Amino acid sequence: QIVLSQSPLSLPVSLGDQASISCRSSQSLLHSNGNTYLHWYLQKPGQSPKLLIYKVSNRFSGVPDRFSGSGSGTDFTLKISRVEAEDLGVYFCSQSTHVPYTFGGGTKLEIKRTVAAPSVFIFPPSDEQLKSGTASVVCLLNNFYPREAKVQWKVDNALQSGNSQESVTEQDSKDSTYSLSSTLTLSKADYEKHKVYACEVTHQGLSSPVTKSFNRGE
Amino acid sequence: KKPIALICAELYKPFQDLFAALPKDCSEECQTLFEDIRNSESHASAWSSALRIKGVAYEGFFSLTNSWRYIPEDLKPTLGMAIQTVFPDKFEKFLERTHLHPEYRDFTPDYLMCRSRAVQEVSSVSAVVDRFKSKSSEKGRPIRQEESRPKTESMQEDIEVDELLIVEVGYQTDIEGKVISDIEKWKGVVNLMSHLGIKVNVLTCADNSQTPRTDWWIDEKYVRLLLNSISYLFKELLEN
Amino acid sequence: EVKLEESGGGLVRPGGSRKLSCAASGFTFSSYGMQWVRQAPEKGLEWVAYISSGSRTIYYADTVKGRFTISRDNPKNTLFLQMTSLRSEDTAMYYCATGYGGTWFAYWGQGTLVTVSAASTKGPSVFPLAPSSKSTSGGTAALGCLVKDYFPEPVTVSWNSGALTSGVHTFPAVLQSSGLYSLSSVVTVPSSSLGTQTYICNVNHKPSNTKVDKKVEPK
Ligand SMILES: O=C1c2c(O)c(=O)ccn2N([C@@H]2c3ccccc3SCc3c2ccc(F)c3F)[C@@H]2COCCN12
Ligand SMILES: [Mn+2]
Ligand SMILES: [Mn+2]
Repeated sequence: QIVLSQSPLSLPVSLGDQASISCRSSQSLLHSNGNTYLHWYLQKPGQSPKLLIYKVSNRFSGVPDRFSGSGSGTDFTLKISRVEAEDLGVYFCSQSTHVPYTFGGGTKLEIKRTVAAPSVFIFPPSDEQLKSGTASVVCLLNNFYPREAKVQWKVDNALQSGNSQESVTEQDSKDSTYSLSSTLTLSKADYEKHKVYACEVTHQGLSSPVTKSFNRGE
Repeated sequence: KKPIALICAELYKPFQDLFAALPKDCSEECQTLFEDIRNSESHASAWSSALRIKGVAYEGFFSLTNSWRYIPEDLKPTLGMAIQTVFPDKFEKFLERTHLHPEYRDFTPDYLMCRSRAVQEVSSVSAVVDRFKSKSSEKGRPIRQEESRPKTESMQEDIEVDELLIVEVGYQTDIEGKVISDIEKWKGVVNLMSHLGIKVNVLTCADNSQTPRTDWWIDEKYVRLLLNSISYLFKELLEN
Repeated sequence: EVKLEESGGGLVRPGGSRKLSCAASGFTFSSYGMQWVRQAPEKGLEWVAYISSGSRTIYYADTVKGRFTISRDNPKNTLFLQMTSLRSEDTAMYYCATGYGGTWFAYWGQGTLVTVSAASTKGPSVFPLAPSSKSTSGGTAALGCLVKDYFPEPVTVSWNSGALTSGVHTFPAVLQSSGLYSLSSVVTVPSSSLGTQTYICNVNHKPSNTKVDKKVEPK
């Protein structure tokens, strides 16, 4: 298979700034007919992909002229001359010179904004869920930037492993922040054996790691 | 018992029918060959001469069946001539890679065509390959088929390329044997073609007299003409 | 305008079979090659198969060879993908696409979701994430709904029938080790509105024909 290698994996860029994305091919994409079938796509969150550039440097009809492509052989570049908010999403290169047709792994274009520390909120399980024999504790990191964050659970100061899951939203289109939920799931019996339930958040917008906690009884 | 000249006289009508349906140049060649058989001192001369009629006539009907131009062997283009005229920008490289296998340049298939653009022209090469592949699939007729392919390249829809079709046909008993040795012979040049970025297809097929008259690579009306002429000549040649 | 419109998605047991269709309009379909591409959730794009204009040339990704068949019906402007011997790794959004002049993907459908799993269709349990002082900051409180253990994937969440949109975050679902999915949805509202504004999360899970409306109140 032709292997296509994109770099960087993610690209934070300020509105109005240029962006450059690289796609390298494990073999030459020059076809024997003289053409070079390397193409660029953008997938906005929740949408199907859209073509930007076909055969290295042809802008697809209707695509804004801030998008251009260049290169030859095994080395190709997509450039956004002046990034806009709507350019948030995943950029893919793909080749159709050889079978199988293959894609690069994607570059996530992220919009830069000023640091925003998360607001950390915790939700004890609902009585309705407890009635059923399970207890989910939800920890919410709201409206933070940049994405890097660490969330751990402690129950009476004992670190928890194997019983929590985490989900992150895509970057928000209005304010460019992220939000994250972490859900700790215990049996009802295990839940009612302990007092302190704690979510510990680390983020560079915080002066030190924040522990958000409640006491089961209260 | 029968002298050979006498054998030719008896089959005067079937052979007359034969010469009348063949293409012009094929007809005259078969007519010279027929007189060589009539005027044959030895039964080995007559046999060898009749072998040539069997192949030459069959090719004439293959041409007619497929609406291709019958080409006398003397006027048939080799591979080298095909590369030179159809792909002039690659002939020098076509000469370099054949340094160790120079016989490639002199390979002369029965038909050396190219897609419309002494290489004969055809409107679609892929359609010829399909019609061959279809009958092979439908009547169990043995073919061999090969397509050059640079690396693992895909076909494309935004540009047209030149391409060749190389076809070998035959009328002989070992049908299986003919298509295997034909495709083995051309396999080398197919690989060469992949390395020059030239698109070629190679097809080979054969019929014999045991092939059901509805299943040949030629129209049944031509099958009847061969069976009534060249095949009775062979049977009368052996006996007497 | 060129449009491609896939259908035929849904839920298939492993080993099962399923046929997808793509209806094409706004261009002379029969003159162009057509393609299928797929995308496993939270992953990149993966080419599936190509079929030439006159169906003479067909290519397959190695991971579908011998299981998937691509075909077309030119008089009916329709492209087909027959899937057999399906595996959970075939779970993906499937897109048909065409270059309309080349082998690149110039035009794409909206996609159809194929889930390969033996889990049973199941509506979600919906639990409130109630506002409290542990979820208040300044003049703002957060609240939400936990949408637990539904299958297959497609679930929509709105708040107050879609009237509340500001500050809503609905998180991507997580495939649990049980084979079911779970997500939460949250919203931040003015703390002054707690006690005077009612907050209902509207949870719609069409695959199971279940709708839950859960009011979220301070406890
Ligand atoms: O092109 C062919 C050829 C055919 O294509 C064929 O199918 C059978 C056989 N052929 N051969 C023909 C030939 C053609 C038609 C009928 C019988 C014969 S029998 C051998 C012979 C041929 C030509 C001159 C000669 F002196 C021969 F002894 C030679 C094989 O070397 C390339 C030229 N050629
Ligand atoms: Mn020959
Ligand atoms: Mn021959």
